[PDB]
Amino acid sequence: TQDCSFQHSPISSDFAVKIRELSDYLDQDYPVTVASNLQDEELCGGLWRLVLAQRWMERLKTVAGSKMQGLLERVNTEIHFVTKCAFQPPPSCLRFVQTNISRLLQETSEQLVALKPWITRQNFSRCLELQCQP
Amino acid sequence: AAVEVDVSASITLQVLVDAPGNISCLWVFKHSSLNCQPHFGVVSMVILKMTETQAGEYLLFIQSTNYTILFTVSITLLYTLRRPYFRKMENQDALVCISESVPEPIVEWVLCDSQGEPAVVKKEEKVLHELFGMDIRCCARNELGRECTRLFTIDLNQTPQTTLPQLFLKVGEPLWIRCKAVHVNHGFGLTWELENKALEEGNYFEMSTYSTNRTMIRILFAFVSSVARNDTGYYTCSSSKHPSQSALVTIVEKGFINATNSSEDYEIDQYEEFCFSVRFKAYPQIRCTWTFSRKSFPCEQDNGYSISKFCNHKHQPGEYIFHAENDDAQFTKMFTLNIRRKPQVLAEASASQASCFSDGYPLPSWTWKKCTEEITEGVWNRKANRKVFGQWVSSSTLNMSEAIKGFLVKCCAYNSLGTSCET
Ligand SMILES: *[C@@H]1O[C@H](CO)[C@@H](O)[C@H](O)[C@H]1NC(C)=O
Ligand SMILES: *[C@@H]1O[C@H](CO)[C@@H](O)[C@H](O)[C@H]1NC(C)=O
Repeated sequence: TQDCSFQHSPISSDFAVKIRELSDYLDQDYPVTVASNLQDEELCGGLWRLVLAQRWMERLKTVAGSKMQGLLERVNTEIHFVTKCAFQPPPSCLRFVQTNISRLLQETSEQLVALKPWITRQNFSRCLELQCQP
Repeated sequence: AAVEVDVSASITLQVLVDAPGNISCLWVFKHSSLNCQPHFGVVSMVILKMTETQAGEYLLFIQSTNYTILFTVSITLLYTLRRPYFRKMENQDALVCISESVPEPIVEWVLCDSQGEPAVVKKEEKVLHELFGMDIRCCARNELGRECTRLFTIDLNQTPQTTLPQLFLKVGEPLWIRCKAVHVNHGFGLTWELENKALEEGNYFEMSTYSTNRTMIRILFAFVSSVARNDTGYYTCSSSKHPSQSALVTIVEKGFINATNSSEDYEIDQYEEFCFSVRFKAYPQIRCTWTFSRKSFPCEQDNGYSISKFCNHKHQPGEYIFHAENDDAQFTKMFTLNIRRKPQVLAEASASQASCFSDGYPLPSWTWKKCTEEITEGVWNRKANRKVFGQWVSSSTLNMSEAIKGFLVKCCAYNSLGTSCET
């Protein structure tokens, strides 16, 4: 369990172009479970939403065909930084709704825009446990 | 007396008038002085692209005797051309290029993706977001020609130049310096310092792009819009996990052209390649052209300076001129090279009046001195070099006798290379 305050910015400036490229080349709208009751905070909750999205990106790499693996992994590499922190397993209170990969990608980009200016300024060690608030 | 200059024209006005000896001149431009060094005599009066400013009263006199000359350079078409100025996007992480010229010119971007600096695709869009590493270049194409600009980027992920890197800037023109850093992990940061002191608040600009297998590439730009004698100092750029690379930055309120200056006299032998080069370091873009009895040949620009050579000699001796008129300062440099072909005496002049002048030619080592040897000779040539243009070929006459020998005819050249004689 680390301080979770990142030495240098893990959020790149070209994430929007990478996300739009995957959104435009996706042959099928894969079924993905975004969270519906995460504790109300844009900054604190941003990391939690990215942790859930990163699991989906890794899962998509194992089911997409040969031609889509490179494009899916490109998105995975932009959000892989969440695996460096000791985030704890999701609680049983967590609820989520089924959506499409296009919506998950758009939501992921939105969370990165919100987290980017704060990721190296605040200590997020207290965010390792995902919290719910119905 | 009256000169008419149409647009940024490139013509020569350095005519030569027969004045050999102890003669030295000094150029007197429009309410300003101009240092020159002529060859007696002809001084630097030729112009390449006569700017709207470069026109008016131009005087020239000899100081030893003192006679002054006067020329009136006059000039409507609204033709303008200026080097492009770089800029940072308004509320966006991108760099847009703009050029102050009439009319609006087409600006394209270049980035040599290969290991070294014609190749790589040009994206003519002005607003450039994709800019990481490689040689960044921005050129404009207006109705008055083509004015190029180069965005300086010092790549930290490379071996050091070790030749004291420098970049002179024009007072008012913005200053830009970027660092193409490559680190395997995301934990790497670049910082800007002048002399161990942090960069100004209006200079920080981060653009970290992620590339290749789990690897990041960050770039820390240094933006200074209005430059002045306040920011004339050596700027360094150190990184968290990369060595400290640095580059000095000097300012000039007008401009600068500096050149080492050679001996301007060569005893070049037959063939042997031979080249006439100039060591010139100058700001801004040095417009160069070599002149040789009507010839017009433009020139190209370890790393302390940018030199250029003129290897189009092809055994053509004489005075070679090298002008370099920048967008503010002027410079000229003449050099003298002679052929080592020492020489066959054959150009005799059949003069009937008292004695026939028998002359031997070529260059530089030539001596005319005429079965058995005959005593008492006439003239012995002896004259100074570079004495106005007129007739083709120069010879050293040395024959004017009054003895009655009949059919014999003088002229027998003797030199280090050998001997020859006329009829
Ligand atoms: C993949 O990453 C490893 C570790 O940084 C490196 O050795 C390898 O060269 C990378 N692959 C490519 C194609 O650059
Ligand atoms: C140089 O810049 C600093 C910071 O803006 C300022 O305090 C100082 O007066 C400037 N000096 C001159 C000579 O302009």
